[PDB]
Amino acid sequence: DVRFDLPFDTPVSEHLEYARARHLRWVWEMRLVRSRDGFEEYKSWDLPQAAARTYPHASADDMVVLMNWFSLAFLFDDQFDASRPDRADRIAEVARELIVTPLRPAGSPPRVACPITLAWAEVWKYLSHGMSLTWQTRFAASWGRFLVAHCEEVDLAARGLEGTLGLDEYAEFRRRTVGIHHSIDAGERSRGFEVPAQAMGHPVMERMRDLAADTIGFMNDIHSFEREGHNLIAVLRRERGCSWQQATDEAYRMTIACLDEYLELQERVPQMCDELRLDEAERDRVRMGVEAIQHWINGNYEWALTSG
Amino acid sequence: DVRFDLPFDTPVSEHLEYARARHLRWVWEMRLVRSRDGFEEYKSWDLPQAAARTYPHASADDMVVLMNWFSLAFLFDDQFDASRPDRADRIAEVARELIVTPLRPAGSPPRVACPITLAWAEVWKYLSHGMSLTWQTRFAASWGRFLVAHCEEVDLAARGLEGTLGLDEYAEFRRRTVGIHHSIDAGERSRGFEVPAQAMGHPVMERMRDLAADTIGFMNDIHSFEREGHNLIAVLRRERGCSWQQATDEAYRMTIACLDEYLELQERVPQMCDELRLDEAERDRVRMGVEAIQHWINGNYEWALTSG
Ligand SMILES: [Cl-]
Ligand SMILES: [Cl-]
Ligand SMILES: [Cl-]
Ligand SMILES: [Cl-]
Ligand SMILES: [Cl-]
Ligand SMILES: [Cl-]
Ligand SMILES: [Cl-]
Ligand SMILES: [Cl-]
Repeated sequence: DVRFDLPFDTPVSEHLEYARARHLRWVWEMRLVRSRDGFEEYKSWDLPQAAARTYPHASADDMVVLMNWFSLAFLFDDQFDASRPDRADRIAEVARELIVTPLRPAGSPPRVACPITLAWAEVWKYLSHGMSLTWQTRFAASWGRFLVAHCEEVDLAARGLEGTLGLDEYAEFRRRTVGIHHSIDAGERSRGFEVPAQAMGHPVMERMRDLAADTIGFMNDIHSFEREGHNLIAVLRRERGCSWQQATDEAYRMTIACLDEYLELQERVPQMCDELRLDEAERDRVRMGVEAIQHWINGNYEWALTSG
Repeated sequence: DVRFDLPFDTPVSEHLEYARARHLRWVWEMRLVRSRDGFEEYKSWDLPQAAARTYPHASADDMVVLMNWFSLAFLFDDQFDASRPDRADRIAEVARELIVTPLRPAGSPPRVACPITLAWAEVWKYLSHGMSLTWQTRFAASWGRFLVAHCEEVDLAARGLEGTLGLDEYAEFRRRTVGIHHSIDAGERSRGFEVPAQAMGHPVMERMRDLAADTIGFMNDIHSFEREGHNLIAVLRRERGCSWQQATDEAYRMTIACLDEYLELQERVPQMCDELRLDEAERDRVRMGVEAIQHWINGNYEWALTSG
């Protein structure tokens, strides 16, 4: 069992039990689960815990909105009859409704009405509340890129094409499908700040987000693999024709290499702020931005340890 | 006939005839027009001229890409059999493919393949070329908001609901449907600069884009009206129960009031740059940003004068 020793110490929200309880009633009220068995399957994933570790500064009511959101993505596949002929077309259709919801005024009804799209129209109204147009645009494209990539994964599987990606293509693709850019963006909503726009578009920060997404997608592949061809481990083994264990070792080395480059860019943040000429309150907002990334890398890891 | 005397003097591209000729062959090569009559109808709109007045600094090859893009939006309705039962559903479907194209790597094939989506997948690869992730995100959300709003207009008509918007809702809606935010964004691609991100998200610039969009949507309604219920003039008349001429006068007064507020914010740009602490090359990029807005307001007007 691959363990990582990460150099972060990261808070956990005090609102876990308060918000879990509301969140669990909400999944029923919004008809995202339909049977007792489906519900208990959903509960076993312990998504509330992930939300509490990744958004640790949220107010209690916002922790509820965050858990609700968290559930949308993970329940998304499970909204559709798995044996129907055109499953992959219905998924694309629903995903695209989720993509346009942040591109229309908050409170507008979705065109494709199903439990997930109605749930998301609700959540987006809260998640966007109080946030600038700059943040909403950034979120909207991050979320959109994620969902497009999710549709590509779904089509890859429906077409009989899992196992065809080589290492470099797989790594590029996994950066997209892991959905961490929009996850980081929401840190600003959860804690009530916005990162200065000239810092968000600086090469250091853009690269940091990409490495955070690599690191997390690769840890998640290592973790899913250890409990079972579209998986970093499998891909490495096909690519190198090595043992299952040499492929594990190499996945581990790739992950630590992403992490270490992430840590090097972290130490460069003060120089970035100097080159941008940021004042002290801007610097402070940057620092909080970097912490949202740490919450994701560390919190995701610590949640994965306790199963799901 | 309402005339406006605008306080802008605005260049026109020298590449009009060079690019028109390539652009006209392209609309056939991409199968956007299908008959000689459809083509001559397309030619009468003189979209090349609009592109030459709105993107006057484009290189010659980029002027071609801009005209090609211009054509996509205007040909879009005309790609679909107008009498089929579910026209409005097919439009939404195609619009959403156009929305996700900028949310996936350049050169990827569209999932819904038809002449317009293939054409756009091509155009986006050139339009995004050399542009930062910040610009592509901004463009992508602007274009997306436009297309969503276009689908809302299409559904409004298919449902028998034209003529139901009151004045305030109509004004809000027309800001969305006129599609000027993404039009302004492309000025940076055409001329080869990017506006500093902290200026783009400043309240002055965000408001300037909104007023430019009002001004242009209202001029375009005045101009379409004078050559014929979803029209500023008609809406004002329903709202005020006034004469067709008093409704025209009032549309004219609303437009001049948007314009004058636009002109007041224009004079505030140097103070904005001071409050942001921009250096001189950043100031210069801002100034070019403002010129892209002027090119749109002035160029659209001067193009409208010569019919279509
Ligand atoms: Cl947080
Ligand atoms: Cl998520
Ligand atoms: Cl392979
Ligand atoms: Cl802030
Ligand atoms: Cl230009
Ligand atoms: Cl356009
Ligand atoms: Cl009315
Ligand atoms: Cl520039």
